[PDB]
Amino acid sequence: CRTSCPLALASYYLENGTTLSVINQNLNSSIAPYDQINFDPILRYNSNIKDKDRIQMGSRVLVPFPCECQPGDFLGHNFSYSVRQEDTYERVAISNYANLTTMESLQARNPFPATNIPLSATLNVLVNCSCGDESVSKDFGLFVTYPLRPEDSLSSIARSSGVSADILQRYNPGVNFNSGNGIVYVPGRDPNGAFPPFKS
Ligand SMILES: *[C@@H]1O[C@H](CO)[C@@H](O[C@@H]2O[C@H](CO)[C@@H](O[C@@H]3O[C@H](CO[C@@H]4O[C@H](CO)[C@@H](O)[C@H](O)[C@@H]4O)[C@@H](O)[C@H](O[C@H]4O[C@H](CO)[C@@H](O)[C@H](O)[C@@H]4O)[C@@H]3O)[C@H](O)[C@H]2NC(C)=O)[C@H](O)[C@H]1NC(C)=O
Ligand SMILES: CC(=O)N[C@@H]1[C@@H](O)[C@H](O[C@@H]2O[C@H](CO)[C@@H](O[C@@H]3O[C@H](CO)[C@@H](O[C@@H]4O[C@H](CO)[C@@H](O)[C@H](O)[C@H]4NC(C)=O)[C@H](O)[C@H]3NC(C)=O)[C@H](O)[C@H]2NC(C)=O)[C@@H](CO)O[C@H]1O
Ligand SMILES: *[C@@H]1O[C@H](CO)[C@@H](O[C@@H]2O[C@H](CO)[C@@H](O)[C@H](O)[C@H]2NC(C)=O)[C@H](O)[C@H]1NC(C)=O
Ligand SMILES: *[C@@H]1O[C@H](CO)[C@@H](O[C@@H]2O[C@H](CO)[C@@H](O)[C@H](O)[C@H]2NC(C)=O)[C@H](O)[C@H]1NC(C)=O
Ligand SMILES: *[C@@H]1O[C@H](CO)[C@@H](O[C@@H]2O[C@H](CO)[C@@H](O)[C@H](O)[C@H]2NC(C)=O)[C@H](O)[C@H]1NC(C)=O
Repeated sequence: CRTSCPLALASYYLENGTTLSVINQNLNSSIAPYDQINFDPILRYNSNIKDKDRIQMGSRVLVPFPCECQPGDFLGHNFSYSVRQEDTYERVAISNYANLTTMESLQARNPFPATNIPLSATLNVLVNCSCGDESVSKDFGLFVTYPLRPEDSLSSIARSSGVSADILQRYNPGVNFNSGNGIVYVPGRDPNGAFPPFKS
């Protein structure tokens, strides 16, 4: 890959009861190790969360994760997911991983037929990321993998992210931010609120 970076952030939208523990379990990694006790690696990136044990539906939780060159020369990370009763590839993508992955991607990279994913199977779950693009800007080197929802628009994301609309669009060329689906990459902040710069 032409770029590299020490981490990316995943934007996980909260609905139907999701808890911080489930997020940390599903998105467990070396960068956010799940031990059920210490959620600091996640909470550092979400200073808005008042109570880690009662999180608020309708908000998004930012989760740090490793961003690695994948075969095929693109950036992403393989999470691991332990299958539970009634899980399906569709549900795992749209609910368990909050559209950070797709059902097609899960089906392609796991060997279980859709109608018989065994209990306690592990799935390999790919979530893509970005380390930035020097030709767009030197100012950003940390990116949020952001699944779009019907309520988002380019102006609404520019407003909340603190990044100009033109810059967001250039990082995501040709992509309609009002389309209500798919992902865009949005520059993100360190735990102290600063944007880490691009690093070649
Ligand atoms: C994320 O998780 C996925 C799935 O587990 C991993 O995918 C595996 O990646 C490895 C490479 O690191 C794959 O092994 C390599 O297979 C090569 C053959 O592949 C082409 O694949 C395309 C489609 O993807 C096909 O169309 C072609 O027909 C080919 O098959 C093979 O050439 C290669 O050989 C070499 O490298 C190894 C070292 O890894 C040497 O030991 C060896 O001598 C040789 O030079 C590999 O065997 C593997 O097949 C993938 N597994 C699956 C299930 O797809 C990613 O690697 C994970 N990401 C990270 C960062 O680890
Ligand atoms: C892409 C996509 O998401 N497609 C959806 C389909 O996946 C979905 O079909 C349902 O898929 C699930 C997941 O594979 C499937 O559930 C599995 O069912 C088998 C039984 O057939 C279970 O295996 C048994 O478990 C018991 C223990 O509980 C064992 O005692 C027994 O030996 C096992 N049987 C066999 C033969 O191995 C799996 O445990 C179970 N997996 C999970 C994770 O629950 C459903 O059966 C599928 N249902 C149908 C109707 O095919 C489909 C649902 O409509 O929707 C698609 O969109
Ligand atoms: C979360 O994911 C990490 C990274 O894959 C897992 O890391 C392993 O942890 C054990 C025990 O500490 C080590 O011996 C292994 O070497 C680690 N593996 C790797 C590849 O780094 C960790 O186990 C995961 N946690 C859970 C609960 O699954
Ligand atoms: C992931 O995207 C899916 C598809 O848009 C979302 O599910 C849809 O949600 C709408 C309301 O937002 C429902 O009317 C549809 O029935 C849902 N479609 C499907 C396929 O179930 C889903 O909410 C998104 N996940 C998250 C966590 O935001
Ligand atoms: C992560 O990015 C890769 C590379 O763009 C995507 O892989 C492409 O996916 C499409 C649609 O399924 C396939 O037609 C291509 O064959 C894939 N290309 C390569 C190089 O593998 C992948 O879909 C993205 N992953 C997710 C979960 O969005």
